[PDB]
Amino acid sequence: VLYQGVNCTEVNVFQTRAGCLIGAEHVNNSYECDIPIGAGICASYQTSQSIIAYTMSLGVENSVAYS
Amino acid sequence: NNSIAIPTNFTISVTTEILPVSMTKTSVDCTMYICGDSTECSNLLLQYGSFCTQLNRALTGIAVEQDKNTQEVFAQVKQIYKTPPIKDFGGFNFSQILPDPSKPSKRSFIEDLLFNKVTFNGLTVLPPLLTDEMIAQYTSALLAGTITSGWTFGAGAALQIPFAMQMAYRFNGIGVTQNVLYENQKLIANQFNSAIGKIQDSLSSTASALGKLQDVVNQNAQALNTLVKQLSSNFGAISSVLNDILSRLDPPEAEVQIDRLITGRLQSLQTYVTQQLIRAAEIRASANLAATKMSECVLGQSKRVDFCGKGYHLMSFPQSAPHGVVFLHVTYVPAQEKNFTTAPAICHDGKAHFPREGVFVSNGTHWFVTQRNFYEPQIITTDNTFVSGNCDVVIGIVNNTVYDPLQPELDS
Amino acid sequence: NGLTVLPPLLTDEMIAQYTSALLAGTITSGWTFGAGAALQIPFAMQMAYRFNGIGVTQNVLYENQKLIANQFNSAIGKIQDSLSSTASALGKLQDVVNQ
Amino acid sequence: NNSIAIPTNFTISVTTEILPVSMTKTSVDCTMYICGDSTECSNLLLQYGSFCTQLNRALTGIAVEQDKNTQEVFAQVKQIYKTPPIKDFGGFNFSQIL
Amino acid sequence: LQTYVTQQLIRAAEIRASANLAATKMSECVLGQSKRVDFCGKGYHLMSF
Amino acid sequence: FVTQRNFYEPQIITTDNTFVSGNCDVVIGIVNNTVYDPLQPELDS
Ligand SMILES: *[C@@H]1O[C@H](CO)[C@@H](O)[C@H](O)[C@H]1NC(C)=O
Ligand SMILES: *[C@@H]1O[C@H](CO)[C@@H](O)[C@H](O)[C@H]1NC(C)=O
Ligand SMILES: *[C@@H]1O[C@H](CO)[C@@H](O)[C@H](O)[C@H]1NC(C)=O
Ligand SMILES: *[C@@H]1O[C@H](CO)[C@@H](O)[C@H](O)[C@H]1NC(C)=O
Ligand SMILES: *[C@@H]1O[C@H](CO)[C@@H](O)[C@H](O)[C@H]1NC(C)=O
Ligand SMILES: *[C@@H]1O[C@H](CO)[C@@H](O)[C@H](O)[C@H]1NC(C)=O
Ligand SMILES: *[C@@H]1O[C@H](CO)[C@@H](O)[C@H](O)[C@H]1NC(C)=O
Ligand SMILES: *[C@@H]1O[C@H](CO)[C@@H](O)[C@H](O)[C@H]1NC(C)=O
Ligand SMILES: *[C@@H]1O[C@H](CO)[C@@H](O)[C@H](O)[C@H]1NC(C)=O
Ligand SMILES: *[C@@H]1O[C@H](CO)[C@@H](O)[C@H](O)[C@H]1NC(C)=O
Ligand SMILES: *[C@@H]1O[C@H](CO)[C@@H](O)[C@H](O)[C@H]1NC(C)=O
Repeated sequence: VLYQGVNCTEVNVFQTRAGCLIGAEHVNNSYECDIPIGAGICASYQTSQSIIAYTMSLGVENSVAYS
Repeated sequence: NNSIAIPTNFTISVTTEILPVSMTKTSVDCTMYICGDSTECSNLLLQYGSFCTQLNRALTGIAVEQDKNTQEVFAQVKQIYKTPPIKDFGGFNFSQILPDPSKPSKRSFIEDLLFNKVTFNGLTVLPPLLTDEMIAQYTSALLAGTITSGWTFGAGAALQIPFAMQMAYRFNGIGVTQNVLYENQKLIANQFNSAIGKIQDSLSSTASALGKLQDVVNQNAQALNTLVKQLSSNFGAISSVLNDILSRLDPPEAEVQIDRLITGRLQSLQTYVTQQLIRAAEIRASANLAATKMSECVLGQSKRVDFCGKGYHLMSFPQSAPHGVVFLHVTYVPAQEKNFTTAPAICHDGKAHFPREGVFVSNGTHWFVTQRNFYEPQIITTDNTFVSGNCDVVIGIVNNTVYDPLQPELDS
Repeated sequence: NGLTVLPPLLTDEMIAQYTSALLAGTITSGWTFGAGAALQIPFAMQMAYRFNGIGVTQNVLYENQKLIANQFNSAIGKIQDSLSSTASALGKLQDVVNQ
Repeated sequence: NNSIAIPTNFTISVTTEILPVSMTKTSVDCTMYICGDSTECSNLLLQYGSFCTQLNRALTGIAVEQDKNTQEVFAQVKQIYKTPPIKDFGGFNFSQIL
Repeated sequence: LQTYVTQQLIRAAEIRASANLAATKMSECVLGQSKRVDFCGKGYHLMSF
Repeated sequence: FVTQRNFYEPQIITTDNTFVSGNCDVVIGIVNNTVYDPLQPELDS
């Protein structure tokens, strides 16, 4: 559950920029937008299973081999 | 009927085009707006039915569409491309528009100018799905693809190509023979670098240049301020305040006064939601246009005259801006013409010759063929031209003698 | 009844000046006035460039120029007769007044 | 798998296309449409708050945009180019449209 | 009056779509030569007045 | 070699695959290299 625009003081528990997010687990590693949340956070059911929440990855990074 | 003006020189130009892409995502608790959570009004509002729920459904449609717009505009790229350590793009600058490492959010210098110059009674504002930092990575990715790999990252994987050759391509795309770039590379790099420099001064000079983005920010503040001010309205009721009425009057009398406040506040909220549905359609028309210019002007080169800055289009660079996008369209403009005598075809020995590409001209004393968009005379020859029938049918043909470059070798 | 109609900022004479300018540029200078100054070019050569833009070689114009001129002049004649003969063509504008 | 048709002749064609560009610029005084002359009724309308201004503002936004549409369509040209006095246009006759 | 102004906002948005289409045809079909099939009436496009 | 730009297909560099424009002095990053002449087999007929 996301409480949109709340600080957790007022309500696992995680503070996002979108709000105090409850029942999801914070993960530092970044992945595709599976479920959108807001302010770059997304959530998914990746595996032994729970809902995770993480900062989304915009795509694979690639330094083009220009000279 | 025998005069043509051909440009002997040109200017690279950089035209800044600014487009709205998204509104401030908004959702309103219609019960907290109308009733202030005071139960005697909520027990009346329940009797109006779907006018509670469907306004949140309508504003949720608007709120999701702001993320869909911003996704379609910026997330056209398949990978996050990033620029090499070396910056030797043939002399062409690429610094004020690439990321600045000192900027916390890795925006470019021109993105920072744009981010400076643009500027809860049951109402709620929702964050965008992509933060300003994430949008600034997509505008860096589209830019680093565009610098290192031309249009190829719009067709498949980015294929590297040296930047002077990518411009030689893009000249060859506007009917200028690519030698015109290489023979002028330092001048073209200086015209481009100077033209970028004028953008920083132009954007510094007045906030009135960003009017399209300052408008989408102003109109949403103006709509919500009016929606809040409409709480202070009677609509025929004894007072504009609900708990005041409920203190003054017995339930029978109070109910008729409150039902006016419900009707008035609800009609004001339907008016606001209807206006936002129409404003969101106008912003979506702008977001589809911006999503098109990413595809055609950034990821490509466009033949569409005056779709992509004035002059013939070479390339463009996107830069992010609050609630929108800015394109720096780079265009070739022909700039110093001379008048020349011309004829549609020439006669050799009993044969009409037409130019293969380019057009015939004379300085008044000699006849030449030149490419159409830059004066560069070449002696008229059997490879530069093709024959098509005798020396009669054409109107305004001239007499001449075409050189045939094989004949000196057939002297062997 | 408190309703009013405001004048347009450009009068129909000023629109006729702009359509005259667009048209006289298009006749004397091709596409070039959409980039630089209006570079003059002879109109038979401007059509040869526009034929070259559809994959038809320039000689197909000049070898048929007097024929092509008669086809164009006749076609404008049919437009002028068609618009003179019936009001039914202007539905897309008349509908905007009617609504 | 071995047949092609090629044109041996052409027609130049002229096709009319028609697009609307502006509504008739229209504006309403909401107090004069709703009330009209009555100071009594005009004072009663103040109880409805911002709608009188908001509706006249929306019609002003539409009315101003009609001038913008007309300039966005026709005012694309920097200079008023003048047609030359002598019509050496290789036989092509533009009298009807000049 | 609210019904009239709401319908005129929607009609004016349709006329804006037509005015942007006309400005696009002015830009491409007059000031240039379209290579976009059947954007400029049937046939291969030459010019428009 | 010279190729078409969207599919690797090497052509031997020749005076009909290519066009002249002035000296080397101004062209940044030019290299040397033979350009073959398709007339040469009958120049030496
Ligand atoms: C929330 O409350 C805590 C209380 O310690 C405060 O430190 C924090 O800055 C507040 N803001 C958020 C949204 O984290
Ligand atoms: C994320 O990084 C912080 C660094 O302080 C660490 O404490 C935390 O345990 C990490 N969480 C995960 C899921 O790795
Ligand atoms: C062409 O114009 C530029 C200015 O745009 C000028 O610096 C240059 O000297 C001119 N002539 C040449 C050499 O092309
Ligand atoms: C671009 O121009 C600026 C001018 O201040 C200069 O500092 C920067 O080094 C230049 N970048 C390149 C790589 O040309
Ligand atoms: C070309 O001719 C016109 C008219 O005589 C003249 O004004 C102009 O200076 C001449 N030169 C150019 C700029 O092509
Ligand atoms: C142009 O028109 C004049 C009209 O007097 C004519 O004498 C001249 O031969 C024409 N030139 C061409 C190129 O047709
Ligand atoms: C070209 O020369 C021929 C004679 O060889 C002559 O009949 C014809 O009129 C000349 N045409 C022009 C354009 O001077
Ligand atoms: C081509 O068609 C036109 C009529 O459109 C006709 O006048 C002309 O004679 C025809 N030419 C041929 C080659 O049949
Ligand atoms: C053009 O058409 C008009 C009206 O039919 C006519 O008076 C004029 O002589 C025509 N001019 C040409 C060049 O045929
Ligand atoms: C590319 O840059 C390097 C380092 O400046 C230089 O040594 C090399 O000669 C350059 N090559 C070209 C094609 O300019
Ligand atoms: C090509 O050869 C000449 C000597 O004939 C030499 O001066 C020049 O530097 C060479 N250029 C390259 C890029 O190898």
